[PDB]
Amino acid sequence: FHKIRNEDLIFNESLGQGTFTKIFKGVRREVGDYGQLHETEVLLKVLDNYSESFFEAASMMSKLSHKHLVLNYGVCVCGDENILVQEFVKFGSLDTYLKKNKNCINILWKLEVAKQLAAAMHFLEENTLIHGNVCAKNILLIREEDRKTGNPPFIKLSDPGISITVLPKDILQERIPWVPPECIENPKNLNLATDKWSFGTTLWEICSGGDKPLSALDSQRKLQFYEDRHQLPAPKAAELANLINNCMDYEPDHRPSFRAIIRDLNSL
Ligand SMILES: Nc1nc(Nc2ccc(S(N)(=O)=O)cc2)nn1C(=O)Nc1ccc(-c2nc(C(=O)O)co2)cc1
Repeated sequence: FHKIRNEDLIFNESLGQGTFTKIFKGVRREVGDYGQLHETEVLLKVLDNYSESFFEAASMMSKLSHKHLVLNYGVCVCGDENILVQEFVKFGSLDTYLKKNKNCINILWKLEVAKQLAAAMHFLEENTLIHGNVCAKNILLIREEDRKTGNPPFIKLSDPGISITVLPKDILQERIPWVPPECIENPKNLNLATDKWSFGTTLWEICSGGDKPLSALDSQRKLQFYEDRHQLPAPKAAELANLINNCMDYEPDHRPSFRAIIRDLNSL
């Protein structure tokens, strides 16, 4: 990663937290193209020991440029804290957007977002790179739909974060049902098939107005939910329900490739 100086970063408002990270909007002073000076909005992700895992994952994905993958500017390793400096996306995380706009999101919008997300996962699948934390909070909305201009919404997938292969078991349990059954029994089972399961969970989120599946269940009950091989309920808008269940297959080898997923998406 390109190294950025603490002196060139200004921290502004907190935008929340993630798994062992705090999120801030900020401004980076930089020399850009043609030597012009810029003050650029940036997203700063701050590691509050786990630093190696967070930066390795973001790094390996930033080796692959793609229109549906988030852009990382570099890191700030100055001082005491370790900071990832990332493009600032105008409309934030999808999960809060879905909740703040539930009454105005229709199947055409959902299918366009599902197709884009699958296009990103297909690209990762072809490059044999595992994301490991596909969820609606990690979908960034770049631009909203404009039914005037007929322009569709546009999303990007955010960086993987700390790998489930190093997170404490009780955080992994709280991430059920995004983390697949085989990773709960062993996080070292992390595989390309892992992302197919979480992709199904994310389609469920996309269809449920920002509800978190199984949120009423405490950690012990989430474990028992996998133990009994339950599936998620079909959302009220059930147009994607079959795809969701096809993706959340308890047999990882039976989960369909993202090519087949895309073909299935196109058939609607
Ligand atoms: N690049 C970027 N740009 C913006 N912009 C923005 C715009 C508006 C708003 S607001 N307040 O008006 O709604 C908020 C933000 N946000 N952003 C981003 O990466 N956010 C983000 C942070 C953390 C996570 C995440 N961490 C985990 C984990 O578990 O570790 C799981 O997900 C996911 C996404």
